[PDB]
Amino acid sequence: VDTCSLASPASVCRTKHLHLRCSVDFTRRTLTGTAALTVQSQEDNLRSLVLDTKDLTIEKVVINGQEVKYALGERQSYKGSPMEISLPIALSKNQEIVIEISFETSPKSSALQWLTPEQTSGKEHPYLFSQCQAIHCRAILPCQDTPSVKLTYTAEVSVPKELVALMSAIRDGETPDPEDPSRKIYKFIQKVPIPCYLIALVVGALESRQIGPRTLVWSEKEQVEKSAYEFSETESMLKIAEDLGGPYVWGQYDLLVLPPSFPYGGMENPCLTFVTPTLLAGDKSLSNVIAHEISHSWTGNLVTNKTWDHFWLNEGHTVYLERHICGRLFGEKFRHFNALGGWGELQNSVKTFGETHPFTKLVVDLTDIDPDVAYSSVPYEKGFALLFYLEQLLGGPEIFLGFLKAYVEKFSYKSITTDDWKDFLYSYFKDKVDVLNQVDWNAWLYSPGLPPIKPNYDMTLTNACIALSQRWITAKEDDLNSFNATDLKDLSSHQLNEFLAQTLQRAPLPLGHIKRMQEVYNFNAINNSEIRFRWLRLCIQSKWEDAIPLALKMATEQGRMKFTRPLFKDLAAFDKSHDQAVRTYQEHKASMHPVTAMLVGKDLKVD
Ligand SMILES: Nc1nc(-c2ccc(Cc3ccccc3)cc2)c[se]1
Ligand SMILES: [Yb+3]
Ligand SMILES: [Yb+3]
Ligand SMILES: [Yb+3]
Ligand SMILES: [Zn+2]
Repeated sequence: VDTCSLASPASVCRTKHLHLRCSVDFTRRTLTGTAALTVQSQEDNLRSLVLDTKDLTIEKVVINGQEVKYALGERQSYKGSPMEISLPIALSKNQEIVIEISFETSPKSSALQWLTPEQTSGKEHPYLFSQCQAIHCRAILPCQDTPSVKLTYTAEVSVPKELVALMSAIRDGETPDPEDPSRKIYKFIQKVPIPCYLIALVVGALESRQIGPRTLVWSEKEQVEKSAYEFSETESMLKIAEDLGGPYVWGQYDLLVLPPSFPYGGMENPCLTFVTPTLLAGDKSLSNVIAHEISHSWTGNLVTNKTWDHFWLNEGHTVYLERHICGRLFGEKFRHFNALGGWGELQNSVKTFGETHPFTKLVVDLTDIDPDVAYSSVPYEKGFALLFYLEQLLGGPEIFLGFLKAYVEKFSYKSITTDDWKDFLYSYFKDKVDVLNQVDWNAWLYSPGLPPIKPNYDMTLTNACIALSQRWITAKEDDLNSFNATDLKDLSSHQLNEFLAQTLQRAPLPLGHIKRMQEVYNFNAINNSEIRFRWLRLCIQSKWEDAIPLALKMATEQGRMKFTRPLFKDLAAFDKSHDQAVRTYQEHKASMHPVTAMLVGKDLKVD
């Protein structure tokens, strides 16, 4: 059972198909139209069913050409309101009907951000984008909002004719809107069954550039050239991912570069990966995010978590594939470097939450938890750490990659639990069950804190980062003039980032050390979002008042939660910036992504 959904479960009925016909009204900030659900009964004598909704206005429900009775339940906080629908005729098992629901969204839909022209690159046209993961699809349309149900979809979206709509689907044509010659209808088809959290919509002044045989990049015109260069490795990464996972089944692999308020690094919407413009470093150094989103085309989008309690299956296996793509491109020492960095991120999460915190468990119970509040790097890194540990236990990456490809083939088009994964692991590795029974499964899956065993990591690329970090931490005032711009000459951007991450783990440093770092390394000049984020955190935690305007600016000019949340929390914890942090949040709140706004508010204890 999915405790995050109020809808009828998959054991009662299953949505097979959605046909969405809607109009994007920028004056009212509403999506209006019809969701036609093809629903299959899984039981005899089915006479009603329940859908998820959140802040939706329901005009009517039509089955077999007549209006039918429906009722909205009391709202259950972040889960929304259940919508019970009375069927005109009882269904037998496996019988299908089409339920056509006329609805409108709220301007406050947690799924959507509406941008004014002033909030866009071009400043002439407004912009809309969605983000449904985990349980925001119910804030766009009525649905069984649970990843335990997979459906195909078709859509027709009416927008102002000057704008472009795109969806997590194959583009299926465009025509003038016959109801309104000021509007255009864009059509879409998703023929591969997906969980509804993968439904996505953007509407804006978008342009495209081809960057590979199956890849267009989409953005406002101002970002197209930079994006095309940044993500030029995409086709090479797809070919490697196909080698690891089997055939890419989705047709197109397009990229959309969102406005800076996009809350995540990326979102694996099928046929149209959404990415943060904070990837645009100018040197392709943040392209692991593209490898991650590509890998989701197998782990997450083909094999799906049955409930959000099992989200680690999606992210652990995806980080595992991501790091294999980066390892095939840049070498095994690089794969180990990234793996060991992820262990450090896991150490940070466990230290921040506390070692008994339930959000440090690999399998969680989200019954009365807002999934957006639970979100962290734990399922990513504790998930990856379990798979990397099993890789080493079971005979190395070639052997474990055989398991991963077999796993994707076994569970393609299905939704699974941790127990399904573990049973298949045991079946695949039948000749190594003795080894598998050495694993402390209870600790790994269900205990808080750091995992009970740390994998073995190659140190080759990490050594220079630790050595420089240790020189600065152990430095006294009389050692500061020994540091020089030459300290960095043999370090990649990745190694610079890891130097800063190592150093930030020991923050604060003395203010004179941080000022000297700026004097010799000029980190204030670096635009790479990952490096700048860690540098500004180091400066604020080390109480450098000169960094306050830089950190406020980075926290507000983009909205990737990875950066915005810790920067706000650091500025709130520094007495010199505390009031500015709160005031800046209050001033920007109305312009922010609704989920980011909610979480920054909770972080700052500002209601
Ligand atoms: N620690 C652990 N946390 C999880 C965990 C954390 C968040 C979610 C919900 C979610 C997913 C994606 C985007 C937004 C919200 C589910 C599971 C598993 Se183990
Ligand atoms: Yb019957
Ligand atoms: Yb077509
Ligand atoms: Yb078994
Ligand atoms: Zn992911």
